[PDB]
This record gives sequence, structure tokens and C-alpha cells, in this order.
Amino acid sequence: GKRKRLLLLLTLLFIIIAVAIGIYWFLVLRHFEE
Amino acid sequence: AQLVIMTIALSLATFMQVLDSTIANVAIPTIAGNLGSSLSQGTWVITSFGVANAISIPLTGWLAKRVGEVKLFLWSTIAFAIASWACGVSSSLNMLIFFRVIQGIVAGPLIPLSQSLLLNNYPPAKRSIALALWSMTVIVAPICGPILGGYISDNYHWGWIFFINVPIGVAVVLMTLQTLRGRETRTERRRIDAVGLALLVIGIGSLQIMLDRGKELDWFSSQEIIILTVVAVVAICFLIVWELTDDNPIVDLSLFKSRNFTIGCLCISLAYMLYFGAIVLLPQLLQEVYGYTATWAGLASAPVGIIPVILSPIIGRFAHKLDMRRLVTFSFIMYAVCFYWRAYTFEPGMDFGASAWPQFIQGFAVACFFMPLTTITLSGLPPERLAAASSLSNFTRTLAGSIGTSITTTMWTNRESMHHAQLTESVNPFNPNAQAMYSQLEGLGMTQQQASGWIAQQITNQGLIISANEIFWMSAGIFLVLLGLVWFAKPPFG
Amino acid sequence: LLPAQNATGNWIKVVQRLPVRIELDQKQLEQYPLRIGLSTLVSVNTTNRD
Amino acid sequence: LLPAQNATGNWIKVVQRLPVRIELDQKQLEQYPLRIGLSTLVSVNTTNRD
Amino acid sequence: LLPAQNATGNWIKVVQRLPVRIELDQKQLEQYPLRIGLSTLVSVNTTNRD
Amino acid sequence: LLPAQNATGNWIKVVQRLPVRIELDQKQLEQYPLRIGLSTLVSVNTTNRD
Amino acid sequence: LLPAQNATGNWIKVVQRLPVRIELDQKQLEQYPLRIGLSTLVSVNTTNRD
Amino acid sequence: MWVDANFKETQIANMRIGQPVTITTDIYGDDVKYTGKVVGLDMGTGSAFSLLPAQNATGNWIKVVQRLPVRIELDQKQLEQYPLRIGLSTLVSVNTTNRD
Repeated sequence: GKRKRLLLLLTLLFIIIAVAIGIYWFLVLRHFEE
Repeated sequence: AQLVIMTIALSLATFMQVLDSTIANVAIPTIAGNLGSSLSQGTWVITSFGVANAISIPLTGWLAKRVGEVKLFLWSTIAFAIASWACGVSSSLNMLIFFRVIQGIVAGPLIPLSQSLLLNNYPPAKRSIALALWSMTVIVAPICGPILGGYISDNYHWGWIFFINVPIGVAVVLMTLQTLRGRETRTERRRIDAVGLALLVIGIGSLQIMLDRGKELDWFSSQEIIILTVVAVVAICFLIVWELTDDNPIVDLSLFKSRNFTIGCLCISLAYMLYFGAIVLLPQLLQEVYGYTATWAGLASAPVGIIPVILSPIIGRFAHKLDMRRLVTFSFIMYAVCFYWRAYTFEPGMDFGASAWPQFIQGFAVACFFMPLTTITLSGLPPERLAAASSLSNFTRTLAGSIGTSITTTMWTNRESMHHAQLTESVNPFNPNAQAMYSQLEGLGMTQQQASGWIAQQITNQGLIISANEIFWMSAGIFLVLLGLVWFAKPPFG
Repeated sequence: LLPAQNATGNWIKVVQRLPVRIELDQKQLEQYPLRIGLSTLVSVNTTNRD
Repeated sequence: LLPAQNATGNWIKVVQRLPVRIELDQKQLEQYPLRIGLSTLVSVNTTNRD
Repeated sequence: LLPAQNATGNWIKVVQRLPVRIELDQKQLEQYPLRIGLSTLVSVNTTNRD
Repeated sequence: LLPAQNATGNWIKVVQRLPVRIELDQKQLEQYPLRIGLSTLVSVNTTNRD
Repeated sequence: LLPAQNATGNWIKVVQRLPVRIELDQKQLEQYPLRIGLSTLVSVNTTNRD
Repeated sequence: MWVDANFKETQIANMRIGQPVTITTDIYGDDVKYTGKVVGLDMGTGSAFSLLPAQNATGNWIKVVQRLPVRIELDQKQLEQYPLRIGLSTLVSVNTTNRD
């Protein structure tokens, strides 16, 4: 239950980190055809 | 006696699934052609079954705890027979895909449920013998399949690949009903967890799709593969995190708390990854780079079953006086020997015997790997949980097989490309024994462009042989390291 | 380029393919030019069988 | 073009196929035109062996 | 130099590639010579489309 | 016809094969004709070394 | 035309071979005729290396 | 006779003309050494003049590290007593300490 609440909590941090990395890599590839 | 008849019936039950698994991959070309579709389009006939079976295998224990083991076995057998018949009489690729999905979903509870029934029903005085007999049927069917598959593909209309399962199912159901009467299993009703089922479906389906489709899409250079891998990893992570906290075990993970189970599962899974990633190449190599036919190509793997079909009882009979770990170590050394044998002996002009002795040697390695490691895997667990442990073991093993195939195929093609690049360099002007080849070719009447194509084809074949032999060397080297892991398991064997 | 050999013995059945010639509107190509070898997707309306 | 070379020390038996020629009714080709290289299914009757 | 034959049934889709020519500056070539066939990683700034 | 192209780096001994020219009785060919390339099975009686 | 070599990236090393020429005593040869391409087994002495 | 040493693009840099070299062969093992010098590097990687595509058109493209030949000249007083033959394998090592 609470362990379950922290199971969803830790998962959310990773997801947000990935979403934030997605913008940086987006801008990087968009400004240069390599 | 009833014991022998039951043994035959359960052997057949675990034999039919392996036969069906192996035959379709061999028969895919002709089936794809006869329904007006391409190899890529037809290969969906295998991925669908892969996904369905992958989903079905982990779920055996949950249905076992409620429906009842014997009833589940009988119903699954009859349903599989019906599904095979339906597939056989199909008339379109889409309908074939539909019926294959149904068949795969149905066939999941065959191997683990059969193993559990065989283990429990036999008295403990002959548990080792029962396990030894079981391992045979998983070691002989993969070779018994392709020969018949090729004969049926090249002689009669397809559909008879999926008809042979009907009589096998009929015999299995008749014998099981006549022999297992009264040996029912206790049941229990419990609440259903929905998030677990949804998380398992999504994650495992995504993983199977990714593995089976990655090649043609150049893996991580396609956005579809990226989204598939993301969804798979997220689902598995969250799903695993939940199960250890779930009160109702949609998947019984408490078995991992046993050191023996962890070590045995890991060893069998990794060894199976290597094995099944290796053997897959040989048929394609023979058919494409040497001109073999399907039936001849399958015939080259017959000598593997010569040794196990003899030593399996002897190993089973004498199991009382062997430290099974030493058998596992010997098998790993024997698998390294066979692969190094293939590595330093493959040549463009090699006869049928050059690829038949190594499998005769591999017979020993395969013979002494399944029974001991499976005895270690299920050591000391109570009789009632044997079903769930078997389900987990089979799920891990199938995952390993799929991963091995996925890695090996890509490595083969990519190293072939590298060798092609390194070879075509020598073919240029300013080179004797390069204009001479063109002169001899033009002697036979070929144009310049045709001669160039012929030279390119030869370079391709040589590269495939070199790349194929580079994979065997790597596999043997990897085996040399996996050797010692089996010694971490305690000796409570019994 | 290299003639197909079908009376071999290791023959297997595969679907054949037949090229079809398609015209294009040149005005459209005026503003979005193409180059030889670029891949495409084609959709033919066969509802008019005459 | 290249006659398959036996006696190579890596020889395996495979069935051999011999081409057979069939004349198609010309009054029906005009109604259903065919192309070079289109696969077909052939059935040849053999009861009258004279 | 050898054509690709796409109408063969055993056809798998593959993304195509188009050569592009890039003009190097000769002043820095004297300082750092280059040989024919070496490999490099390129990057085109497409921010301006005029 | 063309040299067996250079191996990949391994070499293994294989048995070699040598052709033998066997005559046929013409009076029986007319009853049962043959054609070039048909597989057969010969058995040479070798009890008269001489 | 396709020389096996230790091209960079190869995981398996290779060893080259160099043909050497032998001469046969003809009195033996006339008694037991040989033919081109037949395989044998040669053992060359190296005790004296002047 | 000379030696053609195929180095990767990673190693071609730092190699100048005249640098010392040491070459050891396999027929003679390690019991005999050879001395030599760099004559020069080639302005091509072999694939420059090839008459065929490096890779198949149908397949994908895979990166491959290239190699660039180097001419090395042997000392002639060692050949006369320990002669060589065309196409024999050899381990080459070039001293790159000094860079004019």
C-alpha cells in the first residue's frame, strides 16, 4: 500500500527525467543534420 | 502398468508443442508463397504465436490454482487440437494469423503443467527417472520436426503440418482420461488482480514484438522500436515492483528467495540463450551458402540425438551417486569444444560429414545439461508449488531463446557486411589475377556487368561463412566464463 | 540482369512482381522536386473496370 | 549458363526437373492477356498412353 | 555500378540515401592533410532556408 | 570451369571423385529413351581384374 | 583474387600456406599410374639441412 | 622486397617518413629480427579504386573503420641470409617518438 504509493512515486521521477532529456536531445538533433 | 502409459501421454503432450514450434519456421517460405505474400509479410505467422505463447506461459499457475490441473490439461489439449485443425484448413494469411494467435494463447499450459503432473504423480522413488524421461522429449523433438516439415513442404500441400497434431491430441486426451481418473488436484478460489494482468500483457507483448521485428527496422534507428522498448521496460519495472507488494500472487515470486532456484534459473536461461542463438544459423547457412535443401539441411542435425537417446536412462538410473554440478560443468566444456570445433573447420567446400561430427559431439553436451540443471532448479520445493516454479522456469527459458536469436541474426548480417567491405577492395584494376578472372568469365559469354555481379555474389558468400564462424567462436568463448556459476548452489538436492 | 533459373531442384515458390508505369502532374513537381530512387507509396483506384 | 559441376567432393543428391512445353489456346489469350513470367498451376492428363 | 533489382518478391524495405557534396576549405588542408577514403562525421546547419 | 574461390582461412580434407565413361546398349535406348541430365545408379562388376 | 588475410577487426588469426614441389620416381609411377588431382600424404625429411 | 603494413586510421597519425621500424616474421619465428624504415603513406585506402560497391545496395549501412597502407623498406644484408617470400605474414612495430 504505502510501499505501493512509493512504487508509483519513484516511477514518476524517472518518467519526468526522461521527458526533460527528450527536449534537450530534440533541440540538439533539430539544429543540425548529421 | 498405468505409470508407463501416463509417461507416454505426457511425453506426447510436451512433444506436440515443440513439433509445432519448430515446423512452422521451416515451412514459412512455401506457406507465404502459396497465400500471395512476401517473407516479411508471412513471418508475422511466427511473431503472433510468439507473443501469444509468451503471454500464456507465465499464467499457468494462476489457472492451476482455480480451474484444477487435470481439467486445465485436458481442456488445453482438446483446444490445441481444434486450433491446429483450424489453422491447417485456412485459406488466407489473415485468417491464419487469427487462428495462430488463438493456438498460441491456448498452448501455454502444456509444457509446465505436463511437467508438474509427471513430477507429482510418479512416486518419489522414481522422480529422477521421470525427470530424465521428460528432458528427452525436449531434446529430440526439435530435430524430429524439421525433417518431416521439409518433406511435407516439398512434397504435399501445406496444411498437413498442422494436421498431424490432431491425432496426437486425440491419443493424449484418450490416454489421459483412461489413466488419470481419480487423481484430482485440490483447488481454491481467490480474488483477481487486474493491474497485474494488464501490466504483464502489455510488457511481455511489447518485448516480444520488439525482439521479433527489430531486425527489419534496423533496431534503434526506427521510432517504433524505441516506443516499444520504452513501454516494455516501463511496464516490466512497475509490474515487477507491484508483484512483490501484491497480496494475491498473479505471479509467485517467492520462489526466487531460494538460492538454488535463482542460480539454476540463471544458468539454464543463459546456456539456452547461447545454444538457441547458435543452432539457428546453421540451417540458413547450409541452405543459402551451400545450396542444401530443407530436408537435407535438417538431416545434418540428426546426429545430435544419437547420444542422448542412449545416455538419458543411464544418467537417470545412476543419479543416486552423482554430484550433478560436475555434469553441468562437463556439459559446458563439451559445448565450448563443439563450437570451437565448428569455428576452425568450416570451409566453402565442406561435405555433409564436416557438419555432422560436431553435432554427434554436441549430443553429450545437450544430454547432461537439462536433467541435472532442472533437478537443481526444483530442489527442495514442496510438491504443491511445482507448477508455479515450472511456469517461471519455462518463461525465463523462452525469453532467453528469443533474445539469443535476435542478437545472433543481427551480428551475422552486420559482420557479413564488414567482411564484404574488406574483401571488395582487392577487386580493382592494377591487379593481376583480377583481370584474369574477368577474361575467363568473358570466355563463357557473360557480359561485364554479369561478371561483376557474380564476383560480388562470391564475396558475399565468403563473408557469410567468415561472419558465421566469428559468431561460433564468440559463443564458445562466452561459454568458457559461464562454467563456474553452477557451483554457488548448495547441495540440498532431493 | 542475371537470368532466373527455375528448373533447379531447390526451387521454392515465391510471389512474382510486375512493374507499373505511373504519370505525375508536372506543376506539382515544379515546387517540390523529386530525384531518382526516392521511395514512395502508391494507391490505385480500381473501381472503374473498363 | 554454367553447367552444375558434379564430382566436386561435396555432392548431395537432389531431384532433377526437365522443362515441358505446353501450347495455350490462342482464342482465349485475347480475352485474358498474360505476361512473361507469370506463375501458374499446370495439370497434365496421362490416361491415353499411345 | 551494379543496379538494385526491386521487383523480385524477396524484397525488404530499406531507407535510401542520397550523396551530397561538401566543399572544404583548402587553407587548413595544408596544415592537416587528408587522404582519399578517410571517414568523417559531418553536420549541416539548416537553420536558414532561403 | 572457374577456380574454387579462396577459402575463408580453414582447409579440411575431403574425398575426391573421378569420372568414368560408361557405354550403353543402343538397341535398348530406342525402347526407353533417356535425356541429358537424368540421374541414375550404376554398378560396375569388378571380379575380373585383368 | 580473394586473399584470406588478418584484416583489422578479425577475431580469428590465420596462417598462410606455401606450395613446395616434389618429384616422383618414374619406375614406380609406370607400375601404378596416377592421375591429376588425386590426394596423397607427404612426409619430408629434415635431418640434413646443409 | 618491402612490407605493406595496413594500419587503422586511428594509428596513421604520428607516423612520419624515416622513423625506425622492427619487423618479425613467422617462418623464422622470434629468432630473427628485421630493421626497416617508413618510406611513406599512400594517398588512398584501397576502396578508392575498387570496381564494385563496398556494401550491397539492398542491405543497410554499417560503419567500418578503414585501413591505410604504409610502405616499409627492409635492410638487404638480412634478406640474403634469411630470405623471404611473397605474401608471408609479419608483426610490425613503428617507433613514433620523434616527429619532425
